[PDB]
Amino acid sequence: EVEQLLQFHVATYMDNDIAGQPQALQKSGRPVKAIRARLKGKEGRLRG
Amino acid sequence: RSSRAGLQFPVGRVHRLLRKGNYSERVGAGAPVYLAAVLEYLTAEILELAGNAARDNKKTRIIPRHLQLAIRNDEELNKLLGRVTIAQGGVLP
Amino acid sequence: WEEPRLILDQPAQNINKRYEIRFGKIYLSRPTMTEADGTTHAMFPQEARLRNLTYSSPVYLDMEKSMFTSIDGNKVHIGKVPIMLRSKFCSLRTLDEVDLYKMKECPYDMGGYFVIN
Amino acid sequence: STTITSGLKYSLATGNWGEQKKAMSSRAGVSQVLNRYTYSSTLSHLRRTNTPIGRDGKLAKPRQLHNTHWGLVCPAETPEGQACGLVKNLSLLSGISI
Amino acid sequence: SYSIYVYKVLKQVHPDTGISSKAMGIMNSFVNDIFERIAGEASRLAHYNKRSTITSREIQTAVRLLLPGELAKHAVSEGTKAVTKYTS
Amino acid sequence: SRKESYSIYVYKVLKQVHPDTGISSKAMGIMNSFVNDIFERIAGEASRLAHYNKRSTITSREIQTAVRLLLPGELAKHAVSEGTKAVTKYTS
Amino acid sequence: NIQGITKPAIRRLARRGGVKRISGLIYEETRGVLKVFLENVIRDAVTYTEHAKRKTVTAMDVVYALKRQGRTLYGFGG
DNA sequence: GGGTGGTGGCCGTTTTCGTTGTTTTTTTCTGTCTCGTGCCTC
RNA sequence: GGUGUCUUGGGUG
DNA sequence: GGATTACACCCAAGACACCAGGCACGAGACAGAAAAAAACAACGAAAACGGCCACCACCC
Repeated sequence: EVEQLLQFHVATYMDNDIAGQPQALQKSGRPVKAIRARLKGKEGRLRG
Repeated sequence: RSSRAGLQFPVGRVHRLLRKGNYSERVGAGAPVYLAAVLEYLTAEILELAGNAARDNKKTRIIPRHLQLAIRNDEELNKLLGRVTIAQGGVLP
Repeated sequence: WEEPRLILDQPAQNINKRYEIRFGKIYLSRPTMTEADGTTHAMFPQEARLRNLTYSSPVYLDMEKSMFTSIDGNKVHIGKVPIMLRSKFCSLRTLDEVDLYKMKECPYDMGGYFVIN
Repeated sequence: STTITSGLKYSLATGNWGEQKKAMSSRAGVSQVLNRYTYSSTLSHLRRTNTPIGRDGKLAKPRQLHNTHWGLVCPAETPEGQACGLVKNLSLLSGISI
Repeated sequence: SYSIYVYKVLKQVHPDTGISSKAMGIMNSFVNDIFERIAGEASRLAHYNKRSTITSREIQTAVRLLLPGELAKHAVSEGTKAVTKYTS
Repeated sequence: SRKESYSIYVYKVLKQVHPDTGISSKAMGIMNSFVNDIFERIAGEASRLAHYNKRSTITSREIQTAVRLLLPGELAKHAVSEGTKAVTKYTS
Repeated sequence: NIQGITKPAIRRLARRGGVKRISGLIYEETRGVLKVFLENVIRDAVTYTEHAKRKTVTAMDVVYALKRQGRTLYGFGG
């Protein structure tokens, strides 16, 4: 259980858009801004 | 004890017999209560039927024959005591 | 009254013990204001607009707790509901034009909105 | 008592129609700041309507002025851009059943 | 012996009925027999599971193993009932 | 964690009685079953023997009587010989 | 699944038991008997399994059930 | 006709109370389990 | 000498 | 269903704790004994229950 918690924290630290599972959430209900989310999109690093 | 458990059978004695019966190193508080209750129940069932048999034969006292009749004419009691010989019990006609 | 009753239960070994409450009437009062002193008074939309208050009415729900044991609770305040201005529960519904002017309200203002903060 | 009060206040103050922890998957914009720039803008804002189709989808059919709209929604008043045809405005003699 | 307890039970279920000496002897044999069956099975149950204590749970399981059908259900009921009452 | 069987002792005995004979794993399992079974029979009977006679100690005498009750005839006599000889030698 | 105990299988068992000729009604009869047998052993086995708070019937549970039914089995204590 | 299924009086014998010898269940203080409570998170 | 982050709604081109 | 439905730009108004059950301390519940009044077995008696006897009725 605890090693899988570690696996999930490490995964959602890098990619919080994994199909077929809940998202790592913040205190306010919003999801965590993962690094992938930092890098992708109109507003991400590359295009923004 | 037995008064508190609502039983006639001796809880203290059953407990002691469990302790000295080489069954386990320790014996729980509820075990002799449970066991005494079971023994009393079975005794009650057999005495019920055997008493009924005595009434049929018009004898107030209960004799081994009545016990045999009671046990063998009851399916589950009969299985429970399938390998038991009741002295002076005879057999079912 | 959609779901008008709650029920707890425990049978065990033996008495059946149900604790139960039945929701009753709703009571709707005019919008009031409560100060940090504890004093209260009527609240009007202009005051609510100036002091960044919410213009809402207190809602009370009667609750009647019952218990049954077979061997085999006042006007609870549940929250404040915001009031639509110029509706039947607004404090501007009465007060014809003169007192509307005295209450700093524009006669052309038609209502239809809420005041939150 | 703070549960109902905080919920009603949160929904009417943010527009997110639903529980606070379910802000996503809840309708947004249900409540809006009343437009008081001029008088007619207030009168129009108090009579506005919204179809929650969303901009995810280029189906032009629900954005279209329809024959059955006659007398019920204004044939001319609609926002430009992504709300065109989705935000409607009641005709002067329109009325909503109770 | 269990004579006095057997008698008490007898007076519960048949107030005006007695019992011969031989029949009492048979009842005593019975009680000791069932005692040994149940205690023995409970002992083995405790050993198999590396438990050093025989509790009411071993007694119950042993009863379920040893007794047939309705007798098992009723005996289990009486045991649990007695333990509950004693505990109260 | 540690696991235990009579396997090596059964093997040693096998090598005593048949130096050029081996044994399958399943047959070894059956032998282990056997040894445990007879153990429980003898120890149980000896326990009852000690209890019947109001004794708190199981001795070689209880074991011997139990052997005489449980085993038939010549098997019993031979077993008794082996046991008695082993105890007499051990004490010395 | 009791029907999975086929006529040929029962015939083989009877052959090992030395039976030369078999009445047609035997097979169903046998299915009944076996069924009962299994019910009695498995019951006790599951009881042991339930006593140990397990969800897995072990070989030892079966062995104990067989033993208490006077059907001692050798070879599965390992 | 030879048993077996009924009636009523007399004699054996007997297991439960009156009462006690012998054995016995547990309350309070101390040393372990178990839960309520406080700080912090294409 | 150092004037913070994200969503909802309404517009302009 | 990982995406995503044009670019720049303008201000309205909102969260800034979601939450229980994580770790350790202190208050209930349980196990350990024994002398003394209470329960079990023992000494003796009682009419009451069971087998016998004087006397009795029926069938293949």
